[PDB]
Amino acid sequence: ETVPVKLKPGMDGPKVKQWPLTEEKIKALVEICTEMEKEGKISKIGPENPYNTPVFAIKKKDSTKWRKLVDFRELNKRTQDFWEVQLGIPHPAGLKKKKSVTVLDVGDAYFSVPLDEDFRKYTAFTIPSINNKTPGIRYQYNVLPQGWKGSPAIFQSSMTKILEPFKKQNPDIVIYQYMDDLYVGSDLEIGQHRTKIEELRQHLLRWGLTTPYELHPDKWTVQPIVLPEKDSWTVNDIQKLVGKLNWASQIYPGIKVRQLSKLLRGTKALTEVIPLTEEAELELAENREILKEPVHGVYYDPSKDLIAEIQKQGQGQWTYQIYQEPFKNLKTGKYARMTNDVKQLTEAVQKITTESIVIWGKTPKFKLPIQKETWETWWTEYWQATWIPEWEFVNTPPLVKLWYQ
Amino acid sequence: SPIETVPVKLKPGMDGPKVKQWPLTEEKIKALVEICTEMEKEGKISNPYNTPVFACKLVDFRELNKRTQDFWEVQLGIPHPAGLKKKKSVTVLDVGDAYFSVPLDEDFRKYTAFTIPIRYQYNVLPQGWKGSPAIFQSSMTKILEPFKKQNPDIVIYQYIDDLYVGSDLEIGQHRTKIEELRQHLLRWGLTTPDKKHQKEPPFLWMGYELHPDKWTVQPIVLPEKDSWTVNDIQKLVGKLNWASQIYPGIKVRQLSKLLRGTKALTEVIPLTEEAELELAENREILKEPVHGVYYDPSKDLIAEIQKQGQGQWTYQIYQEPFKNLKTGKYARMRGAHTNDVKQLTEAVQKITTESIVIWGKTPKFKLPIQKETWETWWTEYWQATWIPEWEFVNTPPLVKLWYQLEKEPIVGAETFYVDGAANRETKLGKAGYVTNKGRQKVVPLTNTTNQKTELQAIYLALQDSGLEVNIVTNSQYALGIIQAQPDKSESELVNQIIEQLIKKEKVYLAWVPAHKGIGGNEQVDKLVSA
DNA sequence: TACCCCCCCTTCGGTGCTTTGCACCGAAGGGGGGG
Ligand SMILES: Cc1ccnc2c1NC(=O)c1cccnc1N2C1CC1
Repeated sequence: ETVPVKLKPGMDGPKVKQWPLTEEKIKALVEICTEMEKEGKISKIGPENPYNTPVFAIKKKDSTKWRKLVDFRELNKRTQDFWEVQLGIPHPAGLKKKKSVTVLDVGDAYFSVPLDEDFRKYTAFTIPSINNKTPGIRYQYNVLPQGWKGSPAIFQSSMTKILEPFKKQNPDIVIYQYMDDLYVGSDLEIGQHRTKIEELRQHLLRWGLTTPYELHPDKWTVQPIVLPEKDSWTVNDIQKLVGKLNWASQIYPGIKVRQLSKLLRGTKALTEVIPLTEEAELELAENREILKEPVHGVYYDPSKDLIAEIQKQGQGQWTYQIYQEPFKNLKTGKYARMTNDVKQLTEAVQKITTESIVIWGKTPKFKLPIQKETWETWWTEYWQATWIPEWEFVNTPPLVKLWYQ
Repeated sequence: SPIETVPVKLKPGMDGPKVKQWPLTEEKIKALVEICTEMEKEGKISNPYNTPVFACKLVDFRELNKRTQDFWEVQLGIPHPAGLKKKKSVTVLDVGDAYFSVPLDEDFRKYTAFTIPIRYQYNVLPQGWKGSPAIFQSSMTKILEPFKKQNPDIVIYQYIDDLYVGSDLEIGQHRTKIEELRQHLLRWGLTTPDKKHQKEPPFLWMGYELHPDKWTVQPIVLPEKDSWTVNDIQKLVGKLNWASQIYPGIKVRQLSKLLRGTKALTEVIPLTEEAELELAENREILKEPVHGVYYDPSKDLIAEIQKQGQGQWTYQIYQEPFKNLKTGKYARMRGAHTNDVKQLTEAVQKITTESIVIWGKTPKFKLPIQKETWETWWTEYWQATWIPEWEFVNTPPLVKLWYQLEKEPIVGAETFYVDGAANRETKLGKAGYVTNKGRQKVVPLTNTTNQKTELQAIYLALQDSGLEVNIVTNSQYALGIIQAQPDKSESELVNQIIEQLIKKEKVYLAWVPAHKGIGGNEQVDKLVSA
């Protein structure tokens, strides 16, 4: 049968415009959509349809063919009542200590189950044309979409039915599902992990889930903030370090800076060296000790939403902080590429959101340090994931950027 | 005639029309009644609500339009002529009474009800309706899909009623093929003039003269008035913006600078000599016509960028040198502080977006910048940006950063301690500073905000310093502004600060927290606050 | 006593830290091409 789907009480539909595409990512969309329609996946819709959502063509990891990707953020915001309240699932906390998790794609599995007739008038999209030469070919899904938050909810029953045998045979692994993605976590060696992965692939193929790459949550190390070390300190260095222990006072209650100011009482030139007094040295040692200890008074709250800031530290280095309440962080990272500039930001965004899914389970709302037009023009060219977070652009960060040196 | 009808419904929660009857005089009644009865007799047409009568010697509706199912627009964008490929033969066929041929839906036939002050219900799609263009275009493309499926080599564009068909077949062969196009359109009950009434090049479409081998903007006329009002200036600037797409080198910033501070549209404002020179040069470049060229798939797009000054950029997208395809200008002022590299970045991204929507592929830039300058800008900047693929053209003026801040302090240079404390209420501030060598200064200020004094304390320090200087500031606002490395600003104070910073051979800045008693910054508090 | 469309320009509001001022982006007005 078909599970009935409805939006919130008196909730409107997706009205979003499709911004232009390269001619290659339009030829590919035309070919893919003709192939999909010639065997019943999609059906052309008439002018009476008042709702539209964007569409893109990407290339998956280590592949050559193109893959359609339909943005569904607005529809997900409409539908959140149908998934969060109805089928709020629990998140397996044992997935954050797994030795190595593998990610597989199960979006193709959704290409058989039909969709509600009433709801089917919301998943409408259009492939655009070059130069507005012609009106765009429009379409809508018959089968369930891949990218909608309710589609996993609809397919969850069959997913549990298929996964009961494999889970019963071996309970060591942990199974998680987010959108088209399945995360499998095993405490097994990589050599036998590959054999287990291919066995799961065959098991999926037998029951009708055709599927054609590894994270290490044990190797994910948080990055504490650390002060520099030098034998001789000048006035400029003392001034730099003092204010950093003043901004950090808000983050950590145990950072005290009153004796590090004892070295700065009069107007002195920046270059001149200053010796370190005993009380100031004790204060510096105590502050370093507090900085070594982790953040205090923070705890994950699933009711609220996650926020992820990214800052550019130069020479292919980025920092990112995931939290929920200002000056109460839940994580801290450091991405590095040891290429392009937008490419690194795209890859960092993907890594941060994948980690957020693995630990917490909900992707954060990014605060990107990029031009909005530049992002919207370039983000598709380097995006290999099959899902899109929500992002807002931040005009200016505190200037010190104390997170790295 | 046998065209499938798209169903249409009204907006949920309400009903159809409720407009009252509109009786009028009997002079204009019959002149419309006879033709209405004729078009009823032809068979295209055959419930308390009714539609008021409109007489022209024409049916109008607003309540219906506002109480109708919302549609999704079919042609939101207009094809820029630059992207059209060079078709050897072009023909235009204007379909007549197109909205008469398109039928209506059974549900909405009841809702459509016109009653003269005799009542009829529209069995065909009416005109002047919100849903008319989408429905009509969908029906038209449904009709034309079989022909294009059967014949791939021709190209067809449908704009409202007119259809433009291009072909690479010979003139006799093109006429032959257009004959079957005419027959196919006639079969579906749509009229089309014969070969006697067909149009000839140049085709005047949406303000464009179109030829088989070149395109041009329709003759643009500029006003010639001894004095100009607000509306005349606005019309001027609009026409200049419209005409910039093919005529290189047009600036309209000066003219636009007059529209500020006034709101009345009937006022008269004398010009300025800068605006007079603008007009003179615009007329000089607009004196003789120029023409574009049609795109070729086998050639490589190139889009040069050049600077004019004060924030104007021009570009000339072309494929073969000295054979343009498009030109344009960028003059938007994004942000209260910016330099030339940021504006070059914005211009490049705007060009890429336009070339993607028009041509589908990104061109190969030729920017007026050096590789080292770009590199040193991007790596040291807080945000992220990428210019696709560019080569270097040595056409002055070039783009470069004027003053480079130093990462490390400077030996042998003075060290100023600046701040500023201005009362929010009395609007009296005090900008002062001290130096490690003992120099002290304090200046009263009238009618300034709590940030103005702190901002121009750095100006005081720079003015009273030498070539090498270190400055200590206790406000993040001024630090961020100066570190952004601006070249221009809304306020002239920042311009003064930039002018001072350009002179210095080596300048270094440093932030220090305030209101804590840190270093010598606590000393200047006694000089500026009390 | 209409709309709707794309573009370019100035002007007001609301919200965010860049704080009770300044900055920013989206919305409105006005022109251009119209159908
Ligand atoms: C108005 C218009 C819009 C879009 N395309 C065209 C036209 N009209 C032309 O006259 C035309 C001229 C040159 C090349 N293509 C043209 N054609 C195309 C169909 C061959």
